[PDB]
Amino acid sequence: SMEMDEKDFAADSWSLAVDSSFLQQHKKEVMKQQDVIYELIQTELHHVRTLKIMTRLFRTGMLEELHLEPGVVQGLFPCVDELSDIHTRFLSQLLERRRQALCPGSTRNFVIHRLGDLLISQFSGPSAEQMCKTYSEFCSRHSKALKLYKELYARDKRFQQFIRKVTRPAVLKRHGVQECILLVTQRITKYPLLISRILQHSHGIEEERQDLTTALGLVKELLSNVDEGIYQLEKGARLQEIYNR
Amino acid sequence: AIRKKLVIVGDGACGKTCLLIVFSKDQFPEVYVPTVFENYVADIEVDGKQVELALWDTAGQEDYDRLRPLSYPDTDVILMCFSIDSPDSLENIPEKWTPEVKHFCPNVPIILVGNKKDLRNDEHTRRELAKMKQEPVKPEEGRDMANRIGAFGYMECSAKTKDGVREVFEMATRAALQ
Ligand SMILES: CS(=O)(=O)N1CCC[C@@H]1CN
Repeated sequence: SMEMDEKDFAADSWSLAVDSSFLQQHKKEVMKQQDVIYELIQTELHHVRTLKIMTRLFRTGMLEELHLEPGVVQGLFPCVDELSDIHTRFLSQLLERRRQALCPGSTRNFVIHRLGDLLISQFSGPSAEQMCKTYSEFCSRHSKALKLYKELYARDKRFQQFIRKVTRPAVLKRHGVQECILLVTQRITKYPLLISRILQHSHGIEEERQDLTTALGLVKELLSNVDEGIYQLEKGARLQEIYNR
Repeated sequence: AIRKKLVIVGDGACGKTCLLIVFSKDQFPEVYVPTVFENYVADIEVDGKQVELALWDTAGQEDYDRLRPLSYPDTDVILMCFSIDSPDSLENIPEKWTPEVKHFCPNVPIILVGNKKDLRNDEHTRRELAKMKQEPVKPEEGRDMANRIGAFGYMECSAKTKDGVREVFEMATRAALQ
């Protein structure tokens, strides 16, 4: 992550991120709504950061330092460039909504009143089709990636030294290769939990309550489609094992 | 330190996310209780042994039968949760959660955990449950269910007061080491 965004999302909540004299100007219901929107953006910033660890630290480091056989790095990190493009674009829209809402003279005081429209746009049309295709592929290649990683770590000394070297810093404690893969798979099922809680505190403007209700429905339709499109790939699986599913 | 993986499973209202947040946080969440839990790697020393225990939640995956099992690979210990204020969450343990965990995590110890133990003596909870001919889960009902499903053990905790939370994760670490 870049320092500007890390500092803007360093606090545990929106109520602790804004100036106390700005917080005091708002009703409790607005504070509860903004705390959950802040959690959605903060966790999206961390999710994009997980994808940058996968592309820049692991994937590119293996290509630039190791002698792995062709197609090994793609098997360890399936769809990572596509996932990074989807989420970096979504994060850019969330951060621009926050930035446009800042008070003049402030880099931290803002209220986002219209999140629903942004979520409907993300979870409909081509961007939703791309999310569905990419997660159906990623989640079907998840078990294969974990097994490929375990095999390389157990048999290749240079691969083992590379992993231990780049995961040694304390800031990587939660972000080893297998942990990143599971963090990405679990991201999509966090959205309904966050959207439902934002909706619980967005009844003040009927247009907003309706837009978040529509967005929650689109997210659930996407998850149902992804879940129906998963069949775990296994290295060396025979056709007979597949057609006898 | 040896690395071990823990996954918590249970119905949507069981309190699994809150339990992971309260254990992992240094200060109890007095200002904002997070909606979700990403992951965490806890440094735990139990009975003289140092372990890095990776913690994972299945919240949000309850309705997605092909996404949810992706959380299970290489799990060393399962916390199987129900809420004491929800006898319905305990009924779903033996024929939904238990066969799933035994299939995807063969031979992995399961600790059955009764969450929200503070509600056992909460008057609002007792009044609401009494309208559906129910009462908070009794300790013997939790132990009998743990015994029946082949659980490694039965434990109770309250994420709200923190009582029993440290003991649950220290015991999960011991189970993961066996
Ligand atoms: C591709 S998707 O899962 O997001 N989905 C839902 C809406 C329309 C589209 C289906 N045609």
